[PDB]
Amino acid sequence: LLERGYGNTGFTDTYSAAGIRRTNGHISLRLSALTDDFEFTMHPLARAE
Amino acid sequence: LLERGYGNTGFTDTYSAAGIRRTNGHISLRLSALTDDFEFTMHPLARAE
Amino acid sequence: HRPNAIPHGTRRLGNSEVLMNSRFSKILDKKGITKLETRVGGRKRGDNND
Amino acid sequence: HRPNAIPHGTRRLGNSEVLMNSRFSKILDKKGITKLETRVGGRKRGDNND
Amino acid sequence: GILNGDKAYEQVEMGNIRAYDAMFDTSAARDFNFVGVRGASQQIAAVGG
Amino acid sequence: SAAYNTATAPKVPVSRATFFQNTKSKDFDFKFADGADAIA
Amino acid sequence: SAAYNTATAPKVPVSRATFFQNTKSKDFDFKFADGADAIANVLQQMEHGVAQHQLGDMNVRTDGLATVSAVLNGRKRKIANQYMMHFDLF
Repeated sequence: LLERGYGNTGFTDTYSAAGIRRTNGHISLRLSALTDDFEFTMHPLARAE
Repeated sequence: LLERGYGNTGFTDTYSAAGIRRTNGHISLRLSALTDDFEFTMHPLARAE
Repeated sequence: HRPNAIPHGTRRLGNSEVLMNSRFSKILDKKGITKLETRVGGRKRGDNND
Repeated sequence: HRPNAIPHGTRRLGNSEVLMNSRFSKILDKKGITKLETRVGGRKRGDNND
Repeated sequence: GILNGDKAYEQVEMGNIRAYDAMFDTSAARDFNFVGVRGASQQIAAVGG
Repeated sequence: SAAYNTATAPKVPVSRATFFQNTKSKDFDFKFADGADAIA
Repeated sequence: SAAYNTATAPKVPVSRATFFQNTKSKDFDFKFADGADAIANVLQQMEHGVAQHQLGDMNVRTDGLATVSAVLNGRKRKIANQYMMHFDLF
């Protein structure tokens, strides 16, 4: 297990709005690869006529 | 020409519904690469005014 | 490029025809291609001997 | 493939589960992976000496 | 003619239905028939070989 | 009617557009010229 | 009311659909069977021709921790995502 930190970067604890702008590629690019138009093609509620 | 078969896999002749679920990547992934929103930008029926 | 031609075809296959072959060949786990390997597959008769 | 399994899972993870790992690992600038490198990281005691 | 990529008709899964094309109901379709799903399934499966 | 049926659940309604592509452009409408004469 | 406020601009109106995915298929409408009797309901669900949970979606026969699963299929890039639901048998 490896720990995260601000090693040799000028980064400090900013606010959420300024930080998310600063975290450009790690949020925008990661989220694009983790998402589609997900839908449920299965069904848990089946009854015969 | 190479022939297909169930070599060293547990697969046998199943039904279409169970088989298509079993053929996961070879149908879903192949079909995604072979498809766009095709349309005809050509025209066979041209007359002058 | 993959040799995928249309016999008695009218147009030369353009970039949008070989882009279809390129998309199809880059499927996950190489599910769109047939592999090739270089390996001993016979025995040529040695020259000047049996 | 990345070993990403679901403990107490019901189905075996199919091609559409490892396609998610493949998309996520090919981010720009390798932002989706943790790197590995081969380098001196210790000193094994030599055999038959100290 | 050409199959579709805009819809996930290959991921629909229903319990205890043995045929793939028995999952689908074309009674209300005005442009589609009972032989149009059998033909579609034969092209769906041929993609995977 | 002399044949015994088995109970089953309702199925997913599908149309042609579920499986097959419409190969008509919705962006470019090609227009046509008038005329009802055959020599014309 | 004894608290001093600060002026600010109007903000972007957002709803749930701005951030969260709707996991309901707009292409495949699963239909349902009629019935308002409870004894009839037991007979409808017990028909061998239907299944509520598929057998591959049930890890029921375990020494505790029976799970029942579901799969979310992305219809654009064809990636899936498996979800579980844990029951106790202790």
